[PDB]
Amino acid sequence: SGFRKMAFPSGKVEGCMVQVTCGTTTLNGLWLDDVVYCPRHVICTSEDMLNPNYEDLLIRKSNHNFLVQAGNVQLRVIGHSMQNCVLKLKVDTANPKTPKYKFVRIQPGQTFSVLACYNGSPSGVYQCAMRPNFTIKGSFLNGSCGSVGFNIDYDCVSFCYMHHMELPTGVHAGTDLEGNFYGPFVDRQTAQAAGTDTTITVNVLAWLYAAVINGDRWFLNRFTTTLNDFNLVAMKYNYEPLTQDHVDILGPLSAQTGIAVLDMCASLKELLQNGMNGRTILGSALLEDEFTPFDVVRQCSGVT
Amino acid sequence: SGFRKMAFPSGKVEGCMVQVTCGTTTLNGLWLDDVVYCPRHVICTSEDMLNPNYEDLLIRKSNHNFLVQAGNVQLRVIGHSMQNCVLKLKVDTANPKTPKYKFVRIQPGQTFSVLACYNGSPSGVYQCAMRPNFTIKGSFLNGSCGSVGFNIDYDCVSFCYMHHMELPTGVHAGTDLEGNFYGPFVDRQTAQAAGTDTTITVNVLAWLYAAVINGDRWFLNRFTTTLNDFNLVAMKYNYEPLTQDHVDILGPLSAQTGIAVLDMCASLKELLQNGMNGRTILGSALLEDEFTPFDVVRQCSGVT
Ligand SMILES: *CC(=O)N1CCC[C@@H](c2nc3ccccc3s2)C1
Ligand SMILES: *CC(=O)N1CCC[C@@H](c2nc3ccccc3s2)C1
Repeated sequence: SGFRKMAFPSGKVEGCMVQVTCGTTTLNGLWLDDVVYCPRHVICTSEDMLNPNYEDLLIRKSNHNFLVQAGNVQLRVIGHSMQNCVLKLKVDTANPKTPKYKFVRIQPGQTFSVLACYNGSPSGVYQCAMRPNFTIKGSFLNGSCGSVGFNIDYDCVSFCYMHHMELPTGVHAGTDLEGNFYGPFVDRQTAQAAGTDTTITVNVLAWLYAAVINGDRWFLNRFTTTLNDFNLVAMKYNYEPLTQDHVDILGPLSAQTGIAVLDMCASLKELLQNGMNGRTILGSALLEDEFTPFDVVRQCSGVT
Repeated sequence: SGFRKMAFPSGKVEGCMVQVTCGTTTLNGLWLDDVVYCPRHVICTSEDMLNPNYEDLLIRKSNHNFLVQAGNVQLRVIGHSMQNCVLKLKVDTANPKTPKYKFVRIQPGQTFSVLACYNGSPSGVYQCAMRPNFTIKGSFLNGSCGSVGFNIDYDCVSFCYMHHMELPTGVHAGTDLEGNFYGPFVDRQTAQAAGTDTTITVNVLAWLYAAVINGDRWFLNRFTTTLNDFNLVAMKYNYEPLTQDHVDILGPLSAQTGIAVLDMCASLKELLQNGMNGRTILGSALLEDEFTPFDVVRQCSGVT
């Protein structure tokens, strides 16, 4: 029993984190096989942080201008390229701790763990979601760039995120590991406004199921609703629309708890319409939207 | 910017987790040097889970009755003893991944990371506090026993907790790594009621400082108070008393933010007396008490 905001063990990703220095700029890299992935803004000289032309900036850089340090040993860079907003540094040594890995672009609502790093040294691990406005509400100081988000499937690390940006509102923008930004964000020191941070309705429902499963049931009402009706209420409260895909994905939680998805929808509707009245659900005064259905099943079944 | 409930990287503790089987009972062990630490209730045969005499139960056990599996290789047990509520199994092989480690008994209010494990395989990592009633609000299924709580100081793992018990109210009781339970709990299937789960006042204050530091300032009031006055209010709201030690420990946060500790006390008092009025602080509708002052400084300074 008990439900916790839980990250994947970080061990496999700790073994991949290196320091990358270009001139006086230092941030974190990801060493997989003989390639080190890092944000290309490592090449920005504390001056061109406004309107960089990365192609032109890069012409001035050589293999030997990129300093890669894994523990307290330097890696030899034998090649470098730009793919979108990342640099791939070819090193002469394969990372001996390279786990089974993929690179995957996640959708909004998807949760992942972040290993926050400084000078290639990991400092902490937290659980995140990709927000519907393609930001993440991270924790990231200066030098945290190149820190990565990931999911683990048994022994395979799916890398979904690399850290690049803090928006002036203190939320976070980053790329997949092909260096394509999630959302409309650019690696440029420019007014960039995030859109509406809507609540991930499907994740709230999974977490309401997680609560029932752990004994917190006070919010279970006598009512049901329809997808159309529920969705009028969602719209009003800045909740993402519920699709038949969301209902299908919740099936197993529905099954295990014997609460129809649409019944749980009607419970959510009342909690939105009436608030918590000073009560809590799994020790929270608001509705948590950063556990997926897949996350709840994992933590309510002890998957490793 | 951004403040997150952050665990230590789990890598160093992942490398210590093994499976321990006695008869048909399996749970997790901690392999440091040539010793495997596990909860002694590994010896309870799905029947004596009510009134075990561990000394007598243990007479019937031999070195070869304890099956220790590290990855998919078995360790040879060359000795076994009981220290309080843990077993120490001497194996013939030193753990090659044994980090620098201590064993430390923490005080209530102290935070630590838990690597939740099943059959010696780690499934997730979360941040905890030792509650003033000496419980922890964990997430733990069957087979999670022997999962450990820890702090990391640079490269030294201070192990503070080993998991043993779920109380009938779904909170968690465990031992330090000398096998002494935190609080009055016993490794026995018996009515055990936890006491009053009070709020860790010092941790709430640190987290209010963390908020100021991250831009959430709406709750900063025009008032101050005294330790005595504030403590009348704390008492009424089931908050732990604030000592001069707590004030001293908050000094540096006070310094960095230029908000006197007692001024922040008066802000807390108003939030207790008036509630949140539907607002949030660092994306929370209640007052978080599971970040220590030491935790805030770490995450608001990028320590690795
Ligand atoms: C996020 C981090 O740790 N960084 C440290 C190295 C330089 C820094 C940059 N931020 C920007 C923003 C816009 C353009 C260029 C750069 S470099 C990233
Ligand atoms: C917590 C866990 O994973 N366990 C699995 C192995 C046996 C189980 C026990 N619980 C109790 C409680 C009271 C007395 C004896 C035992 S064995 C622990």
